[PDB]
Amino acid sequence: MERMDCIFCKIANGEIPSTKVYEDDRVLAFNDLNPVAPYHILVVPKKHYDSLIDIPDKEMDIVSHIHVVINKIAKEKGFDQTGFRVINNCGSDGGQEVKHLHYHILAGKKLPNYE
Amino acid sequence: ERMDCIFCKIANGEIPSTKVYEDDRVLAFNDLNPVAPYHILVVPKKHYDSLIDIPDKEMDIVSHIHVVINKIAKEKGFDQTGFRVINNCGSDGGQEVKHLHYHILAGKKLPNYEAGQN
Ligand SMILES: Nc1nc2c(ncn2[C@@H]2O[C@H](COP(=O)(O)O)[C@@H](O)[C@H]2O)c(=O)[nH]1
Ligand SMILES: Nc1nc2c(ncn2[C@@H]2O[C@H](COP(=O)(O)O)[C@@H](O)[C@H]2O)c(=O)[nH]1
Ligand SMILES: [K+]
Ligand SMILES: [K+]
Ligand SMILES: [Zn+2]
Ligand SMILES: [Zn+2]
Repeated sequence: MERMDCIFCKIANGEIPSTKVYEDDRVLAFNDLNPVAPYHILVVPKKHYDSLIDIPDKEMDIVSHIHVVINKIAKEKGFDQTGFRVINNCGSDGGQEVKHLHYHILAGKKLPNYE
Repeated sequence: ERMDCIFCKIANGEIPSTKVYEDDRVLAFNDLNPVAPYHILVVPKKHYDSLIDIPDKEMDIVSHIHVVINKIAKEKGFDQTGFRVINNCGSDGGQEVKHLHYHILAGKKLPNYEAGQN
């Protein structure tokens, strides 16, 4: 379902404004407020999960659906052939700040390589 | 399978690696050049060049990879401390090895690399 205090529940259900790039009955994709690349898009389920590690194994296909949507967005926006990065930050060490499952799509420039 | 693919050779057991997970579909192994105390690569045994080369109807391999990630996290204890999952797709994504793989980084407070932190 949803969480009353969750900013991404409210963005996903339209109660807080965003710039939407894709929507279906299971997910919303919208531009990040603080982009780190020319494309910085968040893909979220409409159902609230706190984080990846909180999705039961039996429910993990939400992540596959998110990935079908990521590929659709990359093709539509013309960054599939140039390339892109997909990130999930889980919990404290992962750097998660908003506790509602989200995947970052970063594209439109050559991204840094971790060294 | 691809002759020039390091990960096909690691997956079919032709090349040595340090194995973290294996089932009939997926292998996970330590990255040769780790950037965190846990730096694990999770790969299908089947070769796909990249995320965009997976047909929609086969995207369940990504869900299975994520079950594997969570299983490893729970075993190792970084379920509680946190972790990051990364896929690099194509040139600008920084993909080098053109065989679908996910990076798991864990075991330390990770920097926001794409925001410039190291
Ligand atoms: N569009 C939008 N993005 C937000 C809002 N609040 C936070 N963000 C973005 O949400 C992301 C949270 O990612 P995290 O660091 O939790 O992985 C950040 O990149 C941040 O800029 C908001 O109100 N609207
Ligand atoms: N274990 C192992 N990792 C490798 C080998 N060759 C490359 N790698 C790792 O494969 C990763 C590829 O990530 P990419 O940058 O393509 O997303 C790199 O982090 C690199 O260290 C190898 O022979 N063995
Ligand atoms: K998340
Ligand atoms: K890949
Ligand atoms: Zn929420
Ligand atoms: Zn391969």
